[PDB]
Amino acid sequence: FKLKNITDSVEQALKIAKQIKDDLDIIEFHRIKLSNHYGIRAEEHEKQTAREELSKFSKDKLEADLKKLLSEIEKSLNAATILITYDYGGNLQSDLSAKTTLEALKTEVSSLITKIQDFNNKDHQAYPTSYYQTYQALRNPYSKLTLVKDLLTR
Repeated sequence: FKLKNITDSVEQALKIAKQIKDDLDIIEFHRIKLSNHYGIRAEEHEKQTAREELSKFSKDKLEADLKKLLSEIEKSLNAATILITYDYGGNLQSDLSAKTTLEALKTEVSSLITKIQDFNNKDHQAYPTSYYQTYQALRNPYSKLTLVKDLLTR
């Protein structure tokens, strides 16, 4: 029950984090077709497809996504404390590290929200691409939650 509580929330966090990461993939893919000077020549129709896809993404979508991710991380923390207090001669260090990584994620995701809200582009250009630090910061949560999941799966 308590284990399901923690692991269900982590799974919900993982899902949004994976989304963010996939969203970066989509934007990069189509942006490179639209780029006047970078990447491989695309046909006019790929370029038109790119404009329409890129219009599905905005600064607000990204902020909303991060706020949702942060909420699931904070429910993950809470569930982690319950599981932690519920000691049998000593806490598993797997449990401790999970909580530790989660605490790290929370500040890192909060920081990224504060960072992104002051971007000036409202369109897809609020999303950084790798062609840079922020690009990496945005997809780090998936890795760390992938470790949180791994640690609680015994």
